[PDB]
Amino acid sequence: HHSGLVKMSHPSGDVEACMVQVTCGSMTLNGLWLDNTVWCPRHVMCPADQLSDPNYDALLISMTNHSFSVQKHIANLRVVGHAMQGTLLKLTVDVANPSTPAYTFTTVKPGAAFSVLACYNGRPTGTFTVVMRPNYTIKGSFLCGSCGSVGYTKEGSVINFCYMHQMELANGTHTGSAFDGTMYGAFMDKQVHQVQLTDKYCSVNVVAWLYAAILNGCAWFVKPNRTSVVSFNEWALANQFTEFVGTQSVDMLAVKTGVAIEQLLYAIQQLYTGFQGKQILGSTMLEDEFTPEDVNMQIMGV
Amino acid sequence: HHHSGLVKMSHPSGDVEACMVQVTCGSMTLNGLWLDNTVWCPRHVMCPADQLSDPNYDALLISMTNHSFSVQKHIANLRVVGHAMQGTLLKLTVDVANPSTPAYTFTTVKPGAAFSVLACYNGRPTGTFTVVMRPNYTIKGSFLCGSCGSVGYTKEGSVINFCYMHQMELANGTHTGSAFDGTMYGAFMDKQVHQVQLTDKYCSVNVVAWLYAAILNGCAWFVKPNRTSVVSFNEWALANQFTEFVGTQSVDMLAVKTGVAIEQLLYAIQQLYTGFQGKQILGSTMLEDEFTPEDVNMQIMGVV
Repeated sequence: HHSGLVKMSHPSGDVEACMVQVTCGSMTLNGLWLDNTVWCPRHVMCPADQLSDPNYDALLISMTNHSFSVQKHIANLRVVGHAMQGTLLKLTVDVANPSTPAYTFTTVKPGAAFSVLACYNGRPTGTFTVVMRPNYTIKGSFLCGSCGSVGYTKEGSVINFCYMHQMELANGTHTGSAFDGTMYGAFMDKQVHQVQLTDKYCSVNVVAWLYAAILNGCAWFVKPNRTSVVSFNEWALANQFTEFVGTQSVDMLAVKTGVAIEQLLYAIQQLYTGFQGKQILGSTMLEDEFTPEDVNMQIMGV
Repeated sequence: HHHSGLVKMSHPSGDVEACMVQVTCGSMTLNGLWLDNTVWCPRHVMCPADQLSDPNYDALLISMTNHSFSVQKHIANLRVVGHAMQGTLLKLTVDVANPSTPAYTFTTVKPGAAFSVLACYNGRPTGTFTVVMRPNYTIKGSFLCGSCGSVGYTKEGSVINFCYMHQMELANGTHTGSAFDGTMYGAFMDKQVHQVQLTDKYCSVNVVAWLYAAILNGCAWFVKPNRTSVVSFNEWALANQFTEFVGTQSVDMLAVKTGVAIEQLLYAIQQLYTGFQGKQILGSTMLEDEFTPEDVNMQIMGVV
């Protein structure tokens, strides 16, 4: 009955050690302390007065190092330099973080899972995992004061920082910056209504989920009928799906269950219409929030 | 806010990551929890796979010395200087106090309560997730060979409350484990035999919490003036696979905020149980009982 799939996050300790509070005038949000740098969203510079069409150039010029105050709650640090990269501030502080993990910066693509460490006032408060949606939003849990919370993946013991929280959209979803300063989805870090694109289903994750179903023996939807890749991709452009792209991870799944991608691409075309009275893993709808990697690791332990 | 703002949220695991160690005895190897000068681990680490059903724990313990247990940290070796059994756990004494022990308590959790799990293998933490202790005293986890001794916990202020140490998987794929007083949740036995769990039920108080989250999101089509009292609901619950509803201060805060009374939602549950008749609540077509009142207060209302 129970598949052994849960929404699984990375242990957050390495990232907890890097969170600080950043304060500038009257805004206070979270920042990420790596080596001698503190990253935080540039809208810390902006009075609540004027959070639409903020003039970030003039705000920055307006600033000095004494403007910014960095506290470490979970020491206090002196800012001695400040620059702006896209929608992020790069603050230079006098002490290096002694607990900086090995890390890289990366940009996540639609379909990919990452962990988030939600923080308020520099204090870590919860962790959860999201999938970057095809419209470059995430379905998170963020309240006033959460900006600067960060999202990351792990390769080995290396942390790959991929997200810093910036805002909530009209429909309740969220977006943020990559650490190159760019906002996922081209969204503006200005407090104005903005058009979210239509969401789509993450095909490879649906495929990974059906493989999960088969590994748990629930395989009724498996018919010998097969559908090609480039055709399925034809069908998906009109039916709110994304391109399918195999990966070694998907391939491992095909091989332990001896059910080929293409049987499942066929199954999805049938299942998009309805489960037709049946359940798959206790759901009546397709599930696109589990990756091939999630399923390999949780069910088979790679 | 077509997105609810509700996700499966765990506590930050850093505090607990620094207490995980690997414990080995003969060739069975699993995880333990290092707090000050004590290391807690499941007692079936003492057991050889051959003898893993019908094992003689009182005797295995006798056959051990302090050198029989090797304890190692990765996230050094530790010297065990005493050993003892406490229900289904071992309490080992080591000669170094964990320099990163958090403030902690040992509190057994009740059905409906949520806790965070730090899944670990060979003493290395690999993932974290949250679960609800089900009414049949199982949890719906993700655990594989090697995960035993993985721990579940809550946080209250500075204080971690350790509430679970993982022991086993059941026939239906769910899991159970010990509280740190040594008892097993659900009376299950640390023997490798097929054991059948009792029937599961809906956690009434959590379904209420979740219907308050719906109202807070503007989804209130299911709210009517009609009401069912807690007594009447609890009578109906016994017959319809629901737990007894017990109110708390956390539920009450949701009722104050929304203006919708607990008893209106108990009535709604009686109606919604038989089907949503084509509607959805927060994108679901069935009742959701995995979110607690505390969950909803914190995630939607920023309340602790």
